[PDB]
Amino acid sequence: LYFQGAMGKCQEFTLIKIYVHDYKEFYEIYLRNKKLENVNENFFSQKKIILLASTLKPETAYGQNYTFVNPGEYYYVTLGFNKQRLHYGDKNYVNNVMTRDEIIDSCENVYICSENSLYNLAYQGVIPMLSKGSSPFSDLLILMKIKGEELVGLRTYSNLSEKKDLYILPMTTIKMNIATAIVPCVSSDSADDYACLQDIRRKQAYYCEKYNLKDEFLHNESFSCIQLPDIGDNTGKYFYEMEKISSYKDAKLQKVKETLYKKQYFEGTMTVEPYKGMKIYNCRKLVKQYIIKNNEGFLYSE
Repeated sequence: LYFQGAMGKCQEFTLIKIYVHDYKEFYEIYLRNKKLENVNENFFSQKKIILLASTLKPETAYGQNYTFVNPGEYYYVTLGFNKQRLHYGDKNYVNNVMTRDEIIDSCENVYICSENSLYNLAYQGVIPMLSKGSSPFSDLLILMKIKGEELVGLRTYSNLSEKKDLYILPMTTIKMNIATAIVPCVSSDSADDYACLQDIRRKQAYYCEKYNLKDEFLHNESFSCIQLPDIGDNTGKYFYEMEKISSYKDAKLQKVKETLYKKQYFEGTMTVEPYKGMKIYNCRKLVKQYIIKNNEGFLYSE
């Protein structure tokens, strides 16, 4: 199993907070998908609504121009904490067992993420577990369950990106059994991200009828965070062209990504301050320290 060209098995993921810009645009989606009580407009106004995006390349987050979900598959909406809460108590694992009401008080953030991640997130203290004190079995508080389709086109930002008008775009090759299954799009420094964007632009028309997207939302710049020795920056682009990729489904792409991930990791250098000219492995660590220190994300293992 691979993620962004690397073996998923081996590393910590970095989860980055991708904020919804307008809670009403999210609330609309909630009302429509309710059809298929105190969870009001007023509830979503008092909470930050966050997609937990997963990445093994947090050094490229400056270059985030979109955010990818799988449109065919289901995502889960829950309540969790702003910083990891490491209550142990009676148990050896982390467990913030709360009632429906206690959860609604203590959780300032509405998180959106894959089914795969939930129990992992709960055991790493990011979300509470639900209880009425009458079952030994675990439970989570799920506000809703929606297909990634429904999220597409939502205006979103991160606090690490250069630009703040990032949109949710559809990627069908996202794997629902790898971390949160929401991934930053960085089309400058990822061949897979560049290829997905090209397809979507190449079919402006199709994607705009099927989803809630507009032509004008589909041309955001992605600042290129990584240089290679003789290639220069914009490596996502350069390897897409040199390996004649025609589609983000091209079966050939899986190995391009792997070749790119490694070449960046050992031979690449950083293009942004305060990391200019640094090696990826040194910068990556600094960015994760920054992300954790400012509560813009979480460390995540599964």
